[PDB]
Amino acid sequence: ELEIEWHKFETSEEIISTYLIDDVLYTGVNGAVYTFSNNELNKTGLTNNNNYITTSIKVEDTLVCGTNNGNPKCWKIDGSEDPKYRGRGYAPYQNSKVTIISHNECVLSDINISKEGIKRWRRFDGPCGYDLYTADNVIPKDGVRGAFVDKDGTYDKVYILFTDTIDTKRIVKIPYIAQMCLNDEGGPSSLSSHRWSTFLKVELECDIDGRSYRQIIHSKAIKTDNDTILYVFFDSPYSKSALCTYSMNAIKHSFSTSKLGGYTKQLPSPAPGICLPAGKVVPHTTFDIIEQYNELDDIIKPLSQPIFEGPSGVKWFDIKEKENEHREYRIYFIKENTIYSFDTKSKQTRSAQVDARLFSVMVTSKPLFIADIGIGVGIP
Amino acid sequence: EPVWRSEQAIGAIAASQEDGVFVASGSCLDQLDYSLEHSLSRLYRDQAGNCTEPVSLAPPARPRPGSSFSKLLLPYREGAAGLGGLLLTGWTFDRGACEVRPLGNLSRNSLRNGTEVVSCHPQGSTAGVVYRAGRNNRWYLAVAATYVLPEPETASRCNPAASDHDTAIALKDTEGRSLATQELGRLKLCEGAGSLHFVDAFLWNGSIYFPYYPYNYTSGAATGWPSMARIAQSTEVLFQGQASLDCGHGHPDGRRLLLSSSLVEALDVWAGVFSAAAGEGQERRSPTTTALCLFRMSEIQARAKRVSWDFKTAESHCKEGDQPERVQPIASSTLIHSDLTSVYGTVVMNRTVLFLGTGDGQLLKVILGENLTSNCPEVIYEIKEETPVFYKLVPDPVKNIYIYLTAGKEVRRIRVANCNKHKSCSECLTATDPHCGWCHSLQRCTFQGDCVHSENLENWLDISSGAKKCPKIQITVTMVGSFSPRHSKCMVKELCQNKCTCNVMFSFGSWNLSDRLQVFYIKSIEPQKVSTLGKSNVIVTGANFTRASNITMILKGTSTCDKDVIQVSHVLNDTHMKFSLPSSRKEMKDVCIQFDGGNCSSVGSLSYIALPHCSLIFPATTWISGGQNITMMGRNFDVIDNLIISHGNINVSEYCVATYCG
Ligand SMILES: *[C@@H]1O[C@H](CO)[C@@H](O)[C@H](O)[C@H]1NC(C)=O
Ligand SMILES: *[C@@H]1O[C@H](CO)[C@@H](O)[C@H](O)[C@H]1NC(C)=O
Ligand SMILES: *[C@@H]1O[C@H](CO)[C@@H](O)[C@H](O)[C@H]1NC(C)=O
Ligand SMILES: *[C@@H]1O[C@H](CO)[C@@H](O)[C@H](O)[C@H]1NC(C)=O
Ligand SMILES: *[C@@H]1O[C@H](CO)[C@@H](O)[C@H](O)[C@H]1NC(C)=O
Ligand SMILES: *[C@@H]1O[C@H](CO)[C@@H](O)[C@H](O)[C@H]1NC(C)=O
Ligand SMILES: *[C@@H]1O[C@H](CO)[C@@H](O)[C@H](O)[C@H]1NC(C)=O
Ligand SMILES: *[C@@H]1O[C@H](CO)[C@@H](O)[C@H](O)[C@H]1NC(C)=O
Ligand SMILES: *[C@@H]1O[C@H](CO)[C@@H](O)[C@H](O)[C@H]1NC(C)=O
Repeated sequence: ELEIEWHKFETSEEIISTYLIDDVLYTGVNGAVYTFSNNELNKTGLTNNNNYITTSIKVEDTLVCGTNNGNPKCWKIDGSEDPKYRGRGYAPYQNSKVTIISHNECVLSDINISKEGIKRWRRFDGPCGYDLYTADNVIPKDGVRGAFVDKDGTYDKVYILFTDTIDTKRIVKIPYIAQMCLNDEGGPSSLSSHRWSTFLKVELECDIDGRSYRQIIHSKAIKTDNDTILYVFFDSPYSKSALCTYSMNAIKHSFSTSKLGGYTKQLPSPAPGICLPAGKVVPHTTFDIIEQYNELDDIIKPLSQPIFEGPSGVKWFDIKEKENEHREYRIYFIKENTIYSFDTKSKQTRSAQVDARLFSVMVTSKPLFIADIGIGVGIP
Repeated sequence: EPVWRSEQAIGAIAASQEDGVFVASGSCLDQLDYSLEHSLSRLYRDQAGNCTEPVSLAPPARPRPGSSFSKLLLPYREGAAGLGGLLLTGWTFDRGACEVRPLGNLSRNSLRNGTEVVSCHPQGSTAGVVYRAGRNNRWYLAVAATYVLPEPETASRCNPAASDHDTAIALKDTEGRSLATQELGRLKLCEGAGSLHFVDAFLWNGSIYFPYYPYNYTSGAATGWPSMARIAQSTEVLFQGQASLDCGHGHPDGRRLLLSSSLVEALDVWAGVFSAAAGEGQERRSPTTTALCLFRMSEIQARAKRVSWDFKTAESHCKEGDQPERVQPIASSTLIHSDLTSVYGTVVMNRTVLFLGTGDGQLLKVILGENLTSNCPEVIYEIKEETPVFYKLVPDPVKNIYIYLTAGKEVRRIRVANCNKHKSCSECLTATDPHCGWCHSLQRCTFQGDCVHSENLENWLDISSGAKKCPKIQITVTMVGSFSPRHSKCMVKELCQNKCTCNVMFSFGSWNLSDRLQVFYIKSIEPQKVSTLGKSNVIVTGANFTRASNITMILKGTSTCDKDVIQVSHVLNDTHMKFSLPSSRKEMKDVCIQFDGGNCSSVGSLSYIALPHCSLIFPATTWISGGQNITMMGRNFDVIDNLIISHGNINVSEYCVATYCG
């Protein structure tokens, strides 16, 4: 059961992105950007030629970047101009799905940097160092589906989830998680000087009854006491989708200990995925290995629960820990027209119909649902 | 004539503005004084002290690209306010490493290192140029090289990672750590044409040009048109175009190798030495294989279309679109020649001077005319060993009357004008050599700096005045032209006057002047190696050699110099006739024979040859009885008429081929 109150726009404005910046909702739409907070929907127009606003990251001010008519360009929050004139790798050249995260002041994104569009995963210039980019064909043309930053004890690391499409005898999709060192310095050489030197990846695995799911929809890493737990949502070309959970501690341990797939010899002293003390640069042997064989000979198996299967075609999902109990969540996952909630404790799924073209669910303290009608806020 | 001999063949050479001449020979890189006398300093890149080439490099066919270990060597930032100049040197060793260093005492610490900057394949091409780019005008370095060569042995793996596999041009930054290349600061490649060989890189009108040509390092044959890739002079590669250069005029299959390049700066004219595949060393070496072609930089700048022919573009596929436009050289200037190896163009007194280096140790300069028409080249200097001139000539920066000719393993500093042979005005002024002018105070044809010691500038009469403007006697007699002093004394024989005054004599304070149909078949022609002094007797064998009155032989060596037209000496048997060839310059002239009337019958090539210098005598001593076949090793022995043994003379036989004979 769910009662949602609707703060709608004046018109049905095609949603293009939704972000949470310090419990303030930033809904990038065509034309303006909407700002939800305290049930207050402040719309701010920027331009309207094409200008699909897609990015609303926060570095120092929450700058907001869009694509004004095939030219990507940023702004300050209130339509003002960006001092640093950011905007190349911050917004796509055309309306697309993006993945752009911002740590302290360090923007990482998969957004296309040029017009042609070779897919790469980049960290842009800032406190971490100069720009970086993954070698080609590493990131699939579909893009990076999830990205989040997590401590590795002492060094920040960036994790990204994507779905590769291998094609040898038949096309097989494979879900991957990939780790990189947030403060990587680049490779050793001059050509490989702006390339990640700590990029590694493992296959995930979400099997239930011999049906293995392989297409990532969306991810979210909740931070708990002993470690953080990663919730992935897989879709399938069949009529099903499946939420799995993985223990980031198990993943980190696997990254640090497992062996590189296809590489049989002894791994060098600064082990490939390992972060390095500030200013250090990966040697050449380690880098040659880490670029040739960048996949561990392993497979991350999910936690025991909650694995569950919902409909096919879910688009978003967000978690909200129940205030009464603890480590028991309500996972609100959203389809084009129908809300669904799932309680990790009772393992029952509730549903609800809503006559709108939903786009996302965000959760700050109460699930707010971003649909083309406008925003809604939910109370059961 | 100061020479500096290295031990291994020169790999590169640059000349700093005020810090001497850097020469990268083997594993070691030396710096010398502009007089090429003392190695002021020296760096060892591979191993200390021992700077022998780690591996052996085969000096290949003169048309084929050479090989070395010092890919990049270029000074920059020199002549700054207080900042001492820098020298950027990139070697094959260490995966094609490149270090910035202070331009000066070589044994100082390299400021910034960097790996995979230059091609680490000793026979791979590399050409770089620094420039100003960025929001703060840093010094960037655009490097075009042959990074990936399909010759990797499992022992050592040069070829960079699979991401940087098809990289041709990269815009390194000389400030970032290890000379970092941006993501977009690199220009990819199309993998179909084999490899590319880049010859040069220069800036012109806000852009960088890379003259290259496709090439098969395995085969050894060009696989396409010599082209020029034009890139925007920025921080990220902005491919602005590519244009092929069509210098195959005067040769059947065309000239598809680019042997050397040079941008005539003040004229906005590129000048390139093209050649066709000359078999194996010299087997298809024709009278027209090499050709100096001049292109207007404006035409290349305008005709270069961004087509994905050799380089990947973001808007097409490899060779799935237009073909690059073929730019035509300045027609009135192309100089055909049997063996050309290097070019260097400059402008002095508003006249283009193109020094050229031939594959037989000649440095000969041409002076372009009014409509950039080439004159017949004067031979400036000749290397006694006929070693092929290294493909880069560097002008002395501190004395603009010298140039540093590199050849094999020897560098030397030679003047740019052999004006001591001119003894009069006209000889000094009709030759139209811009560097040379008449000098009254000395009364000699000399450079400017060698005779502007008298402050009255008109003492050193140059060519811009005109050849007629030297002093002469005019009839009521007077002096005409441009004299240095305004006071003289005339004396005729016997009226005398003084000064601008009035046998005839005009004496000055520093100098003086005084004055009182059937067929016609050609079997062959012999010999085919005539020495430079000509040959009195060249036998042409054929048929029906008596059914004709006026039979002529026309030799043409250089598409600019005139033709040697001669009549038959004494018409022998209707199968044989005999000619007499005069002196000429070392060349490989084409020989047509035109009978009483008609087209020329091209009998075949005929090469003048340098005089035979005598290297060594194998036994060097034999018993007074003699009879031991003394062996003499030398060069150009095949052209020897015969031998003399002077002590009384003794005629003795000879059994010889090109290089040696007993
Ligand atoms: C929304 O706009 C009103 C209009 O002035 C302003 O008073 C209010 O502070 C704004 N709230 C946010 C969260 O931007
Ligand atoms: C110099 O080093 C090369 C390395 O290949 C070696 O072959 C040569 O013998 C060395 N010469 C001396 C004098 O050390
Ligand atoms: C170069 O520096 C070294 C280092 O001390 C010194 O020994 C040498 O004399 C210097 N040579 C020149 C020409 O400056
Ligand atoms: C190569 O770079 C490293 C890093 O600074 C430096 O220690 C080393 O001296 C460099 N090598 C040369 C030959 O300059
Ligand atoms: C020409 O180049 C291609 C590609 O590099 C190579 O496969 C081929 O062998 C070369 N030609 C010869 C005669 O080897
Ligand atoms: C220099 O480049 C500009 C850029 O378009 C061009 O218009 C101009 O013609 C160039 N200069 C010459 C002399 O061609
Ligand atoms: C013609 O005479 C020359 C010598 O003058 C001789 O070598 C040649 O064999 C003769 N040929 C014929 C066909 O008689
Ligand atoms: C000594 O005799 C050998 C025998 O062939 C010869 O090659 C050499 O030139 C002679 N003279 C020397 C070694 O000075
Ligand atoms: C002397 O040697 C040369 C080649 O070395 C040979 O052609 C010649 O016939 C020899 N003479 C005698 C008399 O053996």
